[PDB]
This record gives sequence, structure tokens and C-alpha cells, in this order.
Amino acid sequence: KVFGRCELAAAMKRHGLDNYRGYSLGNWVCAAKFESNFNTQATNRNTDGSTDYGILQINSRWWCNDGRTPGSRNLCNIPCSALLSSDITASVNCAKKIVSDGNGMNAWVAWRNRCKGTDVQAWIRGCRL
Ligand SMILES: [Cl-]
Ligand SMILES: [Cl-]
Ligand SMILES: [Cl-]
Ligand SMILES: [Cl-]
Ligand SMILES: [Cl-]
Ligand code: NA
Repeated sequence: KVFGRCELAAAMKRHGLDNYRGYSLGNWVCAAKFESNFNTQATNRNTDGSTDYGILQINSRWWCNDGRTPGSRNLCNIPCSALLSSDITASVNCAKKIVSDGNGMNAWVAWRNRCKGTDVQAWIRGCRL
């Protein structure tokens, strides 16, 4: 599923991401835009053999099991394929664990390089929330 901007903002708000650990909703929409272009089916392989999955590009090195990342962890206790669903619940619940692990949203490289320090409120401007 390719979300619209305001559609995704409303779904993330219903799932409790607005101001979660102090990160306003626009931060999460901005991260999703540049990580996946709002596409739940996005995948990308990393140099070390791990793979990033879904709308927030969560990494099989630490967070999910895909059966092909030897020596990795599965800290969200899910198969990585669950992060590709049109229902974003699994991705949101795993992202909550990631952002709580000490480094905040710096875990998302695209957030750090393209959203951090910008006017992220623009990403929810005009949306009915
Ligand atoms: Cl857009
Ligand atoms: Cl915001
Ligand atoms: Cl594995
Ligand atoms: Cl949902
Ligand atoms: Cl933080
Ligand atoms: Na893994």
C-alpha cells in the first residue's frame, strides 16, 4: 500500500505516535517519506547482508527475523514480512521499541539527514487530524 501524506499521518496518530518519546507527528511522517516514499512494501538490502523492511525500513540485523541474516537479533519478535502489511500496526509497535532504546529517531538515517532540524510540522499541514 502506498499511503497518502495525510492518510498516513492520521493512521500514525491513531496508533499513538504523536509526541511519542517527545517526537511530534511531523517527524514520523517525514521519516516515512524519505525512508520508503510511503510504500509499505519497500525493501532494501544493506552491505552486511541485512535487509530493511516496510514504511519505516526496519533492519533485520536487530529488529525482525527474515531467516537470512545470520547472527542477527529479533528484538521486536516478529517476522520481517509482517512489516510489509497494509496495516501499519506491526511497524509502529516495533518503531516504538526502537525510538525508546536511547538514540531516539537518530536510528533512522534519513530522519537524521533530511528531517532533523527542519520544519517538520509542514508534513501534517492541511491534514484533518
Ligand atoms: Cl508526499
Ligand atoms: Cl509536527
Ligand atoms: Cl536470520
Ligand atoms: Cl491499522
Ligand atoms: Cl530523544
Ligand atoms: Na534478525
